[PDB]
This record gives sequence, structure tokens and C-alpha cells, in this order.
Amino acid sequence: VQLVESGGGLVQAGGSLRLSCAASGSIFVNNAMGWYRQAPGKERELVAAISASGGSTYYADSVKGRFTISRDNAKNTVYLQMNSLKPEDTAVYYCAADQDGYPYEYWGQGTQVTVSSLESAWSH
Repeated sequence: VQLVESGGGLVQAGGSLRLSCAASGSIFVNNAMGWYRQAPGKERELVAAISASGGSTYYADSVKGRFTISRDNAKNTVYLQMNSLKPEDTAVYYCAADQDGYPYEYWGQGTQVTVSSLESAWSH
């Protein structure tokens, strides 16, 4: 079972970025998938999760209304559309997919997202 995140990089505060994650090696349509992040110096946190059918979602309080999770079961992919990004959203983002039985969850290797503050928006 393997997961690979696509997308990442630098965005100016207020901007948007879409992350994707594709899974291989088993059936994923019957289990939840999601995204965690580890901001500098912080504990890793569950950012968003989505049920097998897509009919239920979960968001961390600090991203509600700004991030949207969705999935394409035919591609075994999960997406994180990040809008209204803020510098506090700077983190390594890890996709995850659940399965029945130990080890219960697989994690991707992570992708860096960096959101620049206004101090960098002009030369001074």
C-alpha cells in the first residue's frame, strides 16, 4: 500500500493551492481518507477527513470554511483545496488512507506548503 502527495510549494497569504494524493496497492473506496499536517514546532494535527462515500467530512476548527476535502474513488485519490491561505498554514501536509485491520492507516511521505507573510510582499 502506497500513497503519494502531489502539489505543494509557496503561496502568498490569501492565495489558493490544491493538494492531491493517490493510493495504490489495495481497495480504498470502502474506507476514509484524509490529510494531516505538522506545522513548525507543533504536534501533527488532522486537518481534514472524508468518509468512503464522500458523504461526510471533518475539518480542524482553524481551517473550516477555507479548506475543502473531496475524493475521486475511480482514481483512488483524495484532494485538499486550500483557499484563503495564511502563514500559520505553513506545514508539511501528509495524506492518509485507512484500511480494515492493523496497521489501520497508511501515511504518505508529506509535501511542504509555505505561506508567505506580508513582510515579504514588497522589498523594504
